[PDB]
Amino acid sequence: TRDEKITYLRKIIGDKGSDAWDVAWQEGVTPWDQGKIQPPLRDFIESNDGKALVNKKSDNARVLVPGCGKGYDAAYFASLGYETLGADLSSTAIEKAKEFWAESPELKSGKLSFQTLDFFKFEVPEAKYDLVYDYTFFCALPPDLRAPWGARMRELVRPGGTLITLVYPIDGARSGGPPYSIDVQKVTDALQGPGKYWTKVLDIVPQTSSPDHVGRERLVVWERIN
Ligand SMILES: Nc1ncnc2c1ncn2[C@@H]1O[C@H](CSCC[C@H](N)C(=O)O)[C@@H](O)[C@H]1O
Ligand SMILES: Cc1cc(C)c(S(=O)(=O)O)c(C)c1
Repeated sequence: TRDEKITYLRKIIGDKGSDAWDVAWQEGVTPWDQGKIQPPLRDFIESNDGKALVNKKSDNARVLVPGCGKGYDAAYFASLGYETLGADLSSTAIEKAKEFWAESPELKSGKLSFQTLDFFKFEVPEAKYDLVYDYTFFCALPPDLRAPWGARMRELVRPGGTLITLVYPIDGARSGGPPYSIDVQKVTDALQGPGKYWTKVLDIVPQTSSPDHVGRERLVVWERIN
């Protein structure tokens, strides 16, 4: 049962820390994997507020998708014409992502790119990213990692760039391990260490949530300011 898979996942993470992730991937305990992007992402992009960003897209607009897993989101942004990097801690995940998207034109062209990278450790390219998409990443991090997460986000997103955060699961007081209950407030506190580094341009309830996501998810768009 999936409740067992979560319980086991919390065990490995308690024992092996961040290394538990590649373990979980190769052992096949991946109860988060949904096979596809979350509908809110597509709807936002196809919406007019989102169309604004994609027409602002420069020739080499770069997208980072941290904790990308099998990389559905990365592959989505690549299909929009963005040079896109999907990065997961787990080389298994990165291998399973290259299989899953093996037939993607963007994988062949290089637009889409999957790499085993530690979000906290890798070398932020000097150009920085025009767009970062965080889904089921922030909520995977133990609470003591949210400030580094926000700190990293500040260096990763070029000024005037965009950070999209599908904030999920908004589950209230639930004290469980991964996935942690989060809310916009917890994201805001991490990102701004009010108004210091980001502008929250857009904070909405998606009209198109997955059914198990309904009432537990908000899409928030953040602009990087100097
Ligand atoms: N420091 C870190 N850097 C990069 N990826 C990490 C990471 N810590 C955990 N992860 C990865 O984030 C994922 C947690 S769940 C995968 C969720 C994925 N975004 C999806 O929509 O399916 C795991 O794949 C885990 O390996
Ligand atoms: C990191 C992580 C882990 C789990 C178990 C889940 S899920 O069970 O709610 O699908 C999600 C969404 C993210």
